[PDB]
Amino acid sequence: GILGLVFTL
Amino acid sequence: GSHSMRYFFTSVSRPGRGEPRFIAVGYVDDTQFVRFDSDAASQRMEPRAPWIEQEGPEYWDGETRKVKAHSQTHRVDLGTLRGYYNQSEAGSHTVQRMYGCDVGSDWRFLRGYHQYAYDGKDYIALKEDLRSWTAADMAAQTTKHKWEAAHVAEQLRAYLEGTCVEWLRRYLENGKETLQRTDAPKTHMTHHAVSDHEATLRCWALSFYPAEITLTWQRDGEDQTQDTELVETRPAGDGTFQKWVAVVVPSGQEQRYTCHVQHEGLPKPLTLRW
Amino acid sequence: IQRTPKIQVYSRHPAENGKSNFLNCYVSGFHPSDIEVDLLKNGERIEKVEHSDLSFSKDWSFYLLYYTEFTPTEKDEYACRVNHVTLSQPKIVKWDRDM
Repeated sequence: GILGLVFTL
Repeated sequence: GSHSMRYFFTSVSRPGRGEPRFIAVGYVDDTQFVRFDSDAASQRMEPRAPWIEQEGPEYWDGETRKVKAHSQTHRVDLGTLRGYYNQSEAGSHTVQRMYGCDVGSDWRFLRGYHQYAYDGKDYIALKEDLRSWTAADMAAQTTKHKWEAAHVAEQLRAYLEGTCVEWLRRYLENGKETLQRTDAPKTHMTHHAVSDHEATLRCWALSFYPAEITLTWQRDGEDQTQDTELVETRPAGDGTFQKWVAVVVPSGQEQRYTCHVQHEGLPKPLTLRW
Repeated sequence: IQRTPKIQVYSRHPAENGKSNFLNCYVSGFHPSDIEVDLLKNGERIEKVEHSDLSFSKDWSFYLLYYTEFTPTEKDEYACRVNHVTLSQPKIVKWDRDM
């Protein structure tokens, strides 16, 4: 299962 | 027997028209289990191993929603990076992300990772402690300051040490019949006469799983590297791996040479002779 | 950055003339990801070729596996044709049952 929280660079 | 779960993401900008080409792949050890391709018709996270098809609609909806947010993050990152590097809108660029966790023989947390590349070069990576960042350049240093201020490392550490490990343990159980099985290499030796005085001995390892393996040549019980050729481990296409190692020998001296095979599937290393 | 692809052409199963098998073309160590891969039968492009999902190694370089069903024979010559930005002309690697 993938990460639920993505952050932009 | 150690295990890992890793996800690989690639986004390639398409100058001239539309959103980037986004490809996401998920692995448990050397087995791909999921995929998302933006160019595909479904627009769903898709199954790539039988044992993940056991997951219900809630799993697939959840993975699809998350993977689409990963695609949008990368689309925004490509725009941001273009600005940080002062590049034109004319060229196509690439962002790559890889993250995941390793468990040891006890299936407990061993290592976590979260790294990023721009145009095939390191950009930013979470350090081994999962607390700090390695920013390769000044553009990456700006991302590092932003992520420290927003406590990104702490939220990542929670997934990497926690959630990631729980999914891996679940996948290892559900896919036990293949994931927990080791396929020992099927070995043999071939002989090729180059001339009347020179021969090539080739040592083959076929149908093995995991991909990790060591093939070495010895001459009279001593390691030989001179006059040897070793191909990169390659996929057979049925989920197993292949590799070979060759040695050039004087014709008639083939018996001094032995090939040595090390693999997780072999209790004791194997020795082959012509 | 621009990394040229490494290429291997080989069968999925031990090659036996007259027996059904799979011809593979493994492309690795390349950057950027855009690449043209064709499998050839007697210098002619094979129509129904599938490939694995784009993935990459620790050093960020890409890898892909292209494959199709085939029946090796004595007469038939098999090969893989690769084109990539790093290459001036398409690179042809012939299938050798021994290599």
